[PDB]
Amino acid sequence: LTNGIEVTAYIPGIGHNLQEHSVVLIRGGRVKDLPGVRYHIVRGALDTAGVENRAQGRSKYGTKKPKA
Amino acid sequence: GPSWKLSRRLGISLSGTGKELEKRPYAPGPHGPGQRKKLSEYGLQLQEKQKLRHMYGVNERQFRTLFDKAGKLAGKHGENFMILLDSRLDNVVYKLGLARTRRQARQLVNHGHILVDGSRVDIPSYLVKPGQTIGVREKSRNLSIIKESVEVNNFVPEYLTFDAEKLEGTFTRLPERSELAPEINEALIVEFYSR
Amino acid sequence: AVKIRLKRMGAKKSPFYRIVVADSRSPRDGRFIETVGTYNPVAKPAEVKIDEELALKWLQTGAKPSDTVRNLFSSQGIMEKFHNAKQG
Amino acid sequence: SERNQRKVYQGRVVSDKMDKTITVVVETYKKHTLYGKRVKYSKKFKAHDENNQAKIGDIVKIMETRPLSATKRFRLVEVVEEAV
RNA sequence: GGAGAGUUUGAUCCUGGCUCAGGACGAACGCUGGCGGCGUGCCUAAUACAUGCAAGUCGAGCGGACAGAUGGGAGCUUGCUCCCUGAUGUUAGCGGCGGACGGGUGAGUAACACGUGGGUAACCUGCCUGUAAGACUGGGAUAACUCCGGGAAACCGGGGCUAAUACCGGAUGGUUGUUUGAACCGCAUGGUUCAAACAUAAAAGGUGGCUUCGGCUACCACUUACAGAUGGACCCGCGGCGCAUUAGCUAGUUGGUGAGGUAACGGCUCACCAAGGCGACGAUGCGUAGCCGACCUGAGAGGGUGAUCGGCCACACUGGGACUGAGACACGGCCCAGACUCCUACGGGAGGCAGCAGUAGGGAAUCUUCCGCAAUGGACGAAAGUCUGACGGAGCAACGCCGCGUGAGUGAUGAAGGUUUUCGGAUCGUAAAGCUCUGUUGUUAGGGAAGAACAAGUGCCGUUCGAAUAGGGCGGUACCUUGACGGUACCUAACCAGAAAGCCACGGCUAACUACGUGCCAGCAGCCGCGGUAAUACGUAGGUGGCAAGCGUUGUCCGGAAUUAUUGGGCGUAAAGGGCUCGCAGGCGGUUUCUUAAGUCUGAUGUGAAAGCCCCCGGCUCAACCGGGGAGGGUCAUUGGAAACUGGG
RNA sequence: CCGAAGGUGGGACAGAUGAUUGGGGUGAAGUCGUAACAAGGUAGCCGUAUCGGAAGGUGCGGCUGG
Repeated sequence: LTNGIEVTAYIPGIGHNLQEHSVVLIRGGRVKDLPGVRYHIVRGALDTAGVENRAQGRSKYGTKKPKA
Repeated sequence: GPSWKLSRRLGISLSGTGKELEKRPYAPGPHGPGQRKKLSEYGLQLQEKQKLRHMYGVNERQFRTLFDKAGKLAGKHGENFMILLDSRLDNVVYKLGLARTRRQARQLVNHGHILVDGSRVDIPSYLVKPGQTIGVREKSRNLSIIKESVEVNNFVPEYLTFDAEKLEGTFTRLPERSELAPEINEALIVEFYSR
Repeated sequence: AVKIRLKRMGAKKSPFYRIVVADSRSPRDGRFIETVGTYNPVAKPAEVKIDEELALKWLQTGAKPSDTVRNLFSSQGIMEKFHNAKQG
Repeated sequence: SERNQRKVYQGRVVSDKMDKTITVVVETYKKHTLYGKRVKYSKKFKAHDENNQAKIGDIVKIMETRPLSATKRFRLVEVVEEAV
């Protein structure tokens, strides 16, 4: 992070953009299933693209209102 | 706004008429004509709260602030909140008999202008104090919608007095909640906002 | 030094002025010594309210009003009472 | 027009050893903000003895005054009860 | 004014934590986005700043200037060019006043910094009032201006000249000091008033008008004293923090005498002595922090916060210093040292956005290099005026709150189409279309406020000055003026449902369900926990529900949580009785009575500013908001009653 | 004389980092035993000493929570 701390975050939605050395915005969200992981990567952030093929739960996972 | 749908879901005639529940008394939808289950305490309080707020068409910001201001008055709490939503000016237009719904009475206060004690009111949420002679200006003096609702004769409630031609609506002392609504259960809504 | 001066109160587009005994040093809306009543400009008529005796009390210890506060004193008529006191 | 009255205490002498002065324990005692029960606190003041007519264990009145030195703001009034 | 629910088990009751349902943000993020009002908008780097402004003003203090031409003449080409001192305007410099206010920031600061209450016989206070005495008589310089000389500049030095309301002598003075008498009064030092003498301590003129030219007067200014007012100082009671895995800390520290110093008391500073001072009621040390009115939550007690607004504080690139001035040890002043940026002719110079805009950086993250001094303040001026990034406004951002919207009445062919179906239909559902109709908003086009009162200039009238109807002050009228916002809010007419809805959830808590795909994969999740081919929990569609130009997630507060229990919990076995004693400090105290009045209760007085919460009315089209009026809040100070209880004798 | 900064010096506190190390937690059906729960096949536990790959054993005293 920008304070200097390495934490394991989580990438919630289905199929993610990220590589190594990717800019990531992190919110606080506990992932109970995987131990040691207590943040979420905000989807729709600086470089973490909005997820693919999603229409329900639009604002979470980042995707724009597609078209109709 | 469908507004038949609101009535058949809430299970109450929100106009108060033989319409909108005859031929289809179940709630809406694909899960409606089957035997629905009874609601919990939460569901009953929501039903009664939304019976009242879908009678008057209020958003919960105004509905909560009138709940609070009614708490700042004296007496019984849920009676005073009924009284404040029966001082609301769309309700005044539809209970003087100048519209067939409260949406038509909303459009009368919003643009098809109507007047209190003089100049004008463009605002449905105007709380109407007593003693206030409510009429229309000489521009919209008698036009087709107010003309129809004058031709149709409803009862004037005893907390109102209404004229046909001069069309001034004047008031009395206070609307007692015996007069206001038989179907809406108050003090389940006080309990709904008690939590 | 000590000056009876208007003090801004009210909303943005609708001003209001409390006629307020303050110092020239102190800020306009800030600290002040005592107040006399009010001044509504934005009424389409008149409506000034001056205490008219405690204002008179501050005038005599030495507190010279601003121009608009002075002519409000003249409108209620305290500068004539002050001139009658100096002619006394 | 009698002028304004200065603060006055009564107390108890801790020490005599400073030159022409004493210190005095005022035992006024007061209650809490929260639990309400009334607890005690001892406040020792520096007070001037211009005659040095004091002893340890002496009930004495003190007057407040202008600051007589560092930490001194008090003087004697009436030496009430002497130590035994 | 007080709601609970899931989860330890095969089942249960307790204990017990965890998790959820709420309200809030100076919030950010994601999806989405219509307006109007009012508020708010670098929380992070007290990081660094390009540029533009943010403090000047007075020609009624002064000298010199620049123009200018009322008349006066000048030389000729009809194109022009001066020289006398009219008004008239312009202001480098002296000088006075201001720059110490206003605006920013919260780094420091854990103690008089602040809040509250006092005390000053221990104090200062320009400008402002009000009253009383005055304002005499001279002197010598200097800026400007020139003439040199030195400097890259910054600028500096030398000789000349000149004025003041500049500065300095001098007279007269009820100050101040000394000395001697009194008189009365306290709270220890002491206080107030009277008299005398000695020693000094003032001051300035400018404008207008009257005129016998000596002067006389008003206004402003000057000096001294005494009050008021205002601002400032210092001192004390109480109060608001975490750690004891910080227990010992001080030596100008703790007192004295004397001196200096200060506006003043004081180890504030110094000499000389004494061995003191603070301390488990938490000294010292470390960490954190501007404090408060208030703000959020809560039934309240409390807990958290210290944005905006308002008071006090501290700071001004870092540390130190003084100067001047009434007041600074001075944000846009100075001198020095350090770092940084810049210029240099290498000798030396300049700078300080934590003023309003803006830039770069840090960051999840917060705005315009705008218009105006019209209004309210300020500074100066006799005033007109000038200055004013305070302030009025304007712009950007749904950042918040509030209000109006995206239609309305009628409508069964329950149209098409979606989804589902035991294929009878059910549903999206009167919701579309049909008919009728409004125009808030959208747009076009006209009309157009309050915010303005004034100042100043005239004319009156009363009045004080005056040698006087001059002339000026003071008061009342009676006119003529003044808008950045802005042809903005606002009103009126025309037109079309036309431009205007999304977000989240649907197992339970928790309102809201089906279908298709997946197959312990993809994934969801706050918890219980879903999903391994019949998934109401995953993804999609339909539907429903919640709200609504918002919605959801996050981060922190508070509640829920009686889960720090004072209100309001516990310790046989669930966590918890010291292994037990002797005891210091502390806490608690059987009975009768007298007395006291610290606690307690009660009264009066002051005060706890304004805004805020609350009550009551009023104005904005309602609302938010504004405004008026009141209430509330102290273990607060002084003062007066009670004596049951606690305490004292 | 005072005096900011700077200089020298010896200590005090605090954060990193350090070959190596010691205990701790969590993890794919790993290895060795089976110490405890029943009289858990030697009743268990508490304190203490000692020994032992390891749970543990043994002594002494105490406890029933036999």
